[PDB]
Amino acid sequence: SSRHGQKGVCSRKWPTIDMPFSETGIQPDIIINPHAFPSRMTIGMFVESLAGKAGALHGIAQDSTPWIFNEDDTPADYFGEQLAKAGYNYHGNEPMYSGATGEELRADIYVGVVY
Amino acid sequence: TGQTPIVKANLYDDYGMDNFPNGFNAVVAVISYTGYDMDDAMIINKSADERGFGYGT
Amino acid sequence: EWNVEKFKKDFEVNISSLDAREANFDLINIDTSIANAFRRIMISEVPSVAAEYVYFFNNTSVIQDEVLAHRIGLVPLKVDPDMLTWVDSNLPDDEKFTDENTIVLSLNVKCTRNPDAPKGSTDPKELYNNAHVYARDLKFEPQGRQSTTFADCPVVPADPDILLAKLRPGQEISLKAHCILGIGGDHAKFSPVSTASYRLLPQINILQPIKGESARRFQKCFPPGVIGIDEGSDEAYVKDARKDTVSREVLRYEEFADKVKLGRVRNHFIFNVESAGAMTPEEIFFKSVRILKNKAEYLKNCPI
Amino acid sequence: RKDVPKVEGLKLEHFATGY
Amino acid sequence: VPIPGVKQALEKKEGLFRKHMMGKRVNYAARSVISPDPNIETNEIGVPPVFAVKLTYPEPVT
Amino acid sequence: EKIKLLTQATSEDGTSASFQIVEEDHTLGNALRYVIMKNPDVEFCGYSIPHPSENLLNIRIQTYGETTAVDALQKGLKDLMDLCDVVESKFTEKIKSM
Amino acid sequence: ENARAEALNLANTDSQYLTPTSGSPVRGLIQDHISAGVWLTSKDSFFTREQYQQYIYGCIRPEDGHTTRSKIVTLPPTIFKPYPLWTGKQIITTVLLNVTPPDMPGINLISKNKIKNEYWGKGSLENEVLFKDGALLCGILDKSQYGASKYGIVHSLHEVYGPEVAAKVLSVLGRLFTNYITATAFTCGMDD
Amino acid sequence: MIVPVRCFSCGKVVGDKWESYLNLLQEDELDEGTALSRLGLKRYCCRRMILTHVDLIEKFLRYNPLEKR
Amino acid sequence: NTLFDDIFQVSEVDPGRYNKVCRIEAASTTQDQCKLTLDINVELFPVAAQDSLTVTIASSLNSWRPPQAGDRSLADDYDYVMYGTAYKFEEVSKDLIAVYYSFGGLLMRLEGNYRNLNNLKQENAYLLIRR
RNA sequence: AAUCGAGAG
Ligand SMILES: [Zn+2]
Repeated sequence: SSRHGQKGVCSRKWPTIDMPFSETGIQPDIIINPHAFPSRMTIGMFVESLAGKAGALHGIAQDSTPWIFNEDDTPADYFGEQLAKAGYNYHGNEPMYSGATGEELRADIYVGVVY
Repeated sequence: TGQTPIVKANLYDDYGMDNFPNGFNAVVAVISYTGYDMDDAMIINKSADERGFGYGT
Repeated sequence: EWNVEKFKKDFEVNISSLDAREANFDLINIDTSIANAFRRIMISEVPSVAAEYVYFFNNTSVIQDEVLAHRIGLVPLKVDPDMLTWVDSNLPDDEKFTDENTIVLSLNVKCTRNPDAPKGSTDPKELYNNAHVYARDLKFEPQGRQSTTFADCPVVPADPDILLAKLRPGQEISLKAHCILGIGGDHAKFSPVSTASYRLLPQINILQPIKGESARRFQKCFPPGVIGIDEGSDEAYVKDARKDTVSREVLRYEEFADKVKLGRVRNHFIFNVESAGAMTPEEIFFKSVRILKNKAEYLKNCPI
Repeated sequence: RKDVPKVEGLKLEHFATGY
Repeated sequence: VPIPGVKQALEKKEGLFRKHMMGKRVNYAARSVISPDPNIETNEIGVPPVFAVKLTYPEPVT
Repeated sequence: EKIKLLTQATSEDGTSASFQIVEEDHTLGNALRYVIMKNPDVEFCGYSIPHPSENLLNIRIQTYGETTAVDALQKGLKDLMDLCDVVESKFTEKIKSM
Repeated sequence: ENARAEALNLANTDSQYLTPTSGSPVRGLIQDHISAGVWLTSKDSFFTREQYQQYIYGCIRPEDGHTTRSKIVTLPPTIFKPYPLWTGKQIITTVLLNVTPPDMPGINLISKNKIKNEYWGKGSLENEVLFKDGALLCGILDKSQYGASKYGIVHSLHEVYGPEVAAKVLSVLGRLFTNYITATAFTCGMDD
Repeated sequence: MIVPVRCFSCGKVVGDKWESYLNLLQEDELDEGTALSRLGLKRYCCRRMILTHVDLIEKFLRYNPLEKR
Repeated sequence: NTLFDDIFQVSEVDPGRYNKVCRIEAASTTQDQCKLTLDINVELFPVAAQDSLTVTIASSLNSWRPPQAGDRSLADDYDYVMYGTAYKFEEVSKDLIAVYYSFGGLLMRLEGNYRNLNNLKQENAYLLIRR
């Protein structure tokens, strides 16, 4: 589980060659379906992936204590600026390639680091 | 082998939770790719598993 | 029509760099079906040597035996994989290991307190003797013909500074580890690459001229050596695509929303290979090519 | 309210493989 | 505290009818967590090898 | 034992067969399928893995005629071998050049 | 053997396609397969000969009894020039053609789906699913078609071909949209 | 507890860099990003392995059943 | 053999949330009442507004197999040939008719006088376009 | 065997 109540059982140990890989070369160690979010509405997990990627890139730790951001200073903007100033994109997407066919996937893939 | 969170509250240090690690920072792809994680399942990399990811006794 | 000759006319390789650990190169006019085959073979099928069977004789340390054996299995070994054969699993445990397929490593280390340590010393290396166990402490114990065949090149870890364990006085570790040939599709410890992958060569199609100050900001939306301002006319042009990390920061401005299209060259793969330490990256790639060819030949010669 | 403190000294960390 | 009588032995849900006639513990059954599998037929079940060696079927030899 | 012809799917004239290969995955399957789809005589070609947890690969080859699925498979395998040979030779040439 | 025959014929899962509560279907693909079908059956989906044949074989695999012809039958491409390009709706059509028994016509279903025409732009008619002789000619397959929905394609196949063929169609569609989802992944993020 | 031998994601050997990371943090007045870069950790998957290690082995080692306290 | 032929002046092209296909509103230059709507992938046959296209519907080109050396067909005289089937007819009014074609999901609606559209029947037909 | 407490769906 994440720290946002996204519990789930491990369904398969996916071999690393069959895992999708990014333009950076890294292959995620956890895959979570995008359909876990629309009904659960855990946007904290999205912003935590964003902030974790930015922190692991800049070698910093970001605080996540509630009510430090607001609707004029959005964490999306904050961590996106931090990601853009490091060579990755604003929205945390990464160009990934299918590990079974080797083709680039249809769209950029949302990746990051979460606890 | 636990790790400290990259994203943590300011009170994580105030209660000294680093003395008691609870998890690990993981590279998580929000992707519908495998077919083996739809309802609530999740997929763990086999190689990461063999490198001691999430091991315990 | 497609033919091997028509592929041989157009395929080409551009080695961008090559070290003893990392090799960066290009494969042009090839299909993802073959580039991905090479990448998958590099990660999973190319053999290497790692610790498999650990025979503990004493472990009074804080790290438990299974964890210590796992760590000893993870440390990469500078062994040429051709120098040893493959273990026949069906054979009994007595005759399974021999001098031509098994490499014996030992680790005997006792911690005793240092009686000369200064008062107020907080450094474990000054307070205790052998308070740290490193991969370099894994001695190599040759047996049989390998006492002569390995005399040219003794077996040492590729990273002798790997901190295997820590000790305190009275505590000790005494173990033997058997190292054999294995492939990374079985266990990730046998994988001979830190990471081998590729990426398509990015394309930056400029559609309309970006003359003026817009060139300064358009060039500002890419890695530093990707867009340049032409000396003659104040125009932006693509200098180097390989320098671009595809981040689509240009798309985030509606100024350039209809001035540039970002795509890829679907046949121009930039292979980046890093070696764990046992083999050079160029030899890793060569072995993967040979593995694909040999497996195809085995299928060809197999009766149906 | 003071906005969240913008971290300073932010440089490029991501470069294309081989460079 | 009081020692149950015969009527108390059958009266309720925890009695004898509802716990040993209407429902029963059974042989040749198994229980485990479920995980998804899209490569299994929609009319099938994915049986672990640990169950497949403990569950048997009487087969008259012909 | 390595390569097996699935008789329940083969054609009587041999122009449409189906092959089961053990200990193989996308790595060989995709390469072989791409190379076989270069034969101008093959009508249908694809690969499928019945179950990911099993190391079994299935290859289907249907030809227009004048050959067989076995012959198309042999041609694709040989073409794959030659493709690997040319890649190896060109890589070595560029290594020596440097 | 009596309990075997009861479980195979009376309590088997392919007999429970419709629940008796209201006669509505209770089986069908759920989330990733639905979101994959929306992508695969839009007009913007074109597939070369290699991609088309790979998808069809991957979802069919005739050696496991999935075909009714012992040899995969394909369709001519939608676009002949400049180069041969098929469509995802053609993928659906040939999937049906290979699972649906021969010497029997194809389904003629007129229905809808959940996505209004206004979401695809002016003049679109993709809200109106249409089958004719078993060829998907308009609209996108959705949750309304395969899923717990009445009068969709899987329900109509159930009605016209028995429950076994609808079970085969569910399995084949699940395999199709799974192999498609690894080739062209699906994701969500902050940009959405 | 003790530093992992390899990075979980890619597999790069990062077990020989924890002591160097501490040295570069203490002796040199380097920030964490600079120290990680100067160790050769470019991918954030490798950076996190050292940036977030806790090193509980030191606290475990103070409870020694084999030496008088 | 051919069943229809005309020259159409493309009026509007709208992508509509598609990155590959576009909807074309093309009105004929000869017949004042014959108009056309068609979906084609404009990454293979790009079309702009105010363009002239020679649209031909043919019953054949004189099963399928990728082209080989020495093969001739009606497609060689056109730039963009689609295959499909007719599914719907409609009496728009007196002296008017519309035929609905589906090319694997790409929709064409050809409305014209039934005198010149009488050759079109509910069968598989090839659409051929030229600039 | 009960009773109490902790859990899972
Ligand atoms: Zn890493």
